[PDB]
Amino acid sequence: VDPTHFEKRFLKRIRDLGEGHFGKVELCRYDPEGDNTGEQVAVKSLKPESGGNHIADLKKEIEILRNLYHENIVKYKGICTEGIKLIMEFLPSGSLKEYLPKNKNKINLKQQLKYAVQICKGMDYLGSRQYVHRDLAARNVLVESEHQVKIGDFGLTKAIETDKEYYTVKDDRDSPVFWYAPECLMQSKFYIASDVWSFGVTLHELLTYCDSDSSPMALFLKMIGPTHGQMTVTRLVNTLKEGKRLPCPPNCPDEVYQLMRKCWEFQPSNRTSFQNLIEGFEALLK
Amino acid sequence: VDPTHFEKRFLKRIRDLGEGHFGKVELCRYDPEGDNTGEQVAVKSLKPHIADLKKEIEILRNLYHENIVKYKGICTEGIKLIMEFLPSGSLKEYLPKNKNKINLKQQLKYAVQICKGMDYLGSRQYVHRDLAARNVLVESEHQVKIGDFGLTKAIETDKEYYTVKDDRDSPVFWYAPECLMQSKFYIASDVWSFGVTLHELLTYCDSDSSPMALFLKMIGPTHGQMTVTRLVNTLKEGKRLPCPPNCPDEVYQLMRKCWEFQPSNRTSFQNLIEGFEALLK
Ligand SMILES: N#CC[C@]1(n2cc(C(N)=O)c(NC(=O)C3CC3)n2)CCN(Cc2ccc(C3=CCCCC3)cc2)C[C@H]1F
Ligand SMILES: N#CC[C@]1(n2cc(C(N)=O)c(NC(=O)C3CC3)n2)CCN(Cc2ccc(C3=CCCCC3)cc2)C[C@H]1F
Repeated sequence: VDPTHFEKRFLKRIRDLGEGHFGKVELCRYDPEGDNTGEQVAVKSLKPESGGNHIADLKKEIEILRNLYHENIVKYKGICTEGIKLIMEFLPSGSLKEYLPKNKNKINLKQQLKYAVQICKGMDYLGSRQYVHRDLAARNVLVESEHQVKIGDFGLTKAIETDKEYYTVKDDRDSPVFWYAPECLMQSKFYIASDVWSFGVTLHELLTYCDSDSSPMALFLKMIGPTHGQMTVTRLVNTLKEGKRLPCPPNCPDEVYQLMRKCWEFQPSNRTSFQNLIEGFEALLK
Repeated sequence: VDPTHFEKRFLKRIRDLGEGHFGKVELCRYDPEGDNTGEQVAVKSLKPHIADLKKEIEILRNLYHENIVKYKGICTEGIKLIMEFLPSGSLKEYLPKNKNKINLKQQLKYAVQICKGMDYLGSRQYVHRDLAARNVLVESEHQVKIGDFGLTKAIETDKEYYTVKDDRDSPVFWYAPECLMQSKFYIASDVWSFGVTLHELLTYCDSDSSPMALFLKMIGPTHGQMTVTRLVNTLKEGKRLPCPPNCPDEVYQLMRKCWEFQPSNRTSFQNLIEGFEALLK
């Protein structure tokens, strides 16, 4: 038997974990013994809908996650074929967005800096394999335990071609624009330095314990004036050009805010790296 | 009796003409004799904004020009703007239906009449911000009139521009790049919109070669959130609407001078008037 092969007849759906880009992540139990004793797994699959090659993109995402092995990347477990499904480990603590509001008392600055280092190690591993992530946000950072996080979704991940610095996207609809670097918004070009910008925003979230009233979206929309959505993105672009950035989170020491600010240099070439952030956080943790 | 006060009791509804920015323009007969003999008028009102309608009323009341739709008065209880009725409607409805009658010479005379109406508005220090074929009314085969001023704004003396930015329903496919990027409106922003409107007139307002259709073919039906950035980016690359079918190159060149990226580089309405008059000799 192939232990990465999950038979559909044994994969009993429990409930939805997430919805997004014409598909869903569901909690299922794999129960070949039929007694509710099998392992819980997270299952990604497309709605019957599909089209503008949603299938070829999921199949690419499967092949991406299958060959990633890092302690800060969610584990591939296998596939279910029929409309293919990606099977992953289930992390019952969910994302930082679920976990941090409930665990403020147990998660102090030292733990938040450790989680920051673990996200950066994950992201630097993905960069080392020539991938741009394009969706780095607290909602995609999963909690393994109070001491460990893992990057938990790869649905926008693209390979940068060898001898090229960026990937140009066509398919655009559902962009998380409040996490996107200016080159992504203005020119739909994604560099590794674009993942750093997003990392800066995800650190802001981590340091505000993912409070909905302090989310990047809620703070950017307070900043930017009367506007349509059609006009939202262009007003956001104009604010970033003038040099406005998310404010320092409450209780956030200025030395951590300075690391975050280096993520948000307007020009990709001027931004800090992931290895540089890891160094700066470890220095704070000594 | 004030001949600009219209009594609500004698304003008989016939039908709707259009809808926009949280209200409508209806056809009514003002019929104080109650025998169906009263004049037809166009009436702009809000559903149950008020302050902006009052400003629009005060702008139009004080504009007098052969190529600007005639203010007739108000109905007060709430307020309604009463305008002259032009039964031939907008260029968007008229051109498709009258291609046999309207040749290039007549299209160039409509172009001059729009430019004269627009340069009059400019000299009163207004920026229109909504110049499109759907807002140019046909008086007759030989005469057009700018027919709606609902987005019109004053430019402050010794300022070059007005910043909106009550922004949400912009006609983006007619907007200059300063309007898209910074929400800034100059007299030169109206020259860019005129360029798009001359494109519509020269294609006899065909839906399939509207500025919107043509720009979306060019950038893709992408997202709308991202639609406007992608449009900004395409105008930066230097791409413009193509030459309409059958449109001579020297007309197209005057059109292209409306679409210089920098406002300070765009043609004036006076230069457009003279360039066309030169073509009609
Ligand atoms: N990372 C992350 C967040 C998601 N997630 C994964 C898990 C997990 N493995 O335990 C999880 N656990 C919980 O919540 C626990 C119960 C609290 N949550 C995955 C992505 N989804 C959004 C999503 C959904 C669908 C798609 C698709 C895109 C294209 C292909 C088809 C599907 C992409 C992203 C949210 C959480 F489920
Ligand atoms: N210009 C122009 C186009 C409109 N129009 C005016 C006339 C007219 N005077 O004879 C007219 N004739 C016809 O159609 C004939 C029958 C073919 N058509 C006016 C604007 N409307 C959109 C519109 C509607 C409502 C609003 C409001 C904004 C806020 C205040 C309340 C209403 C703005 C623009 C389309 C045609 F009626």
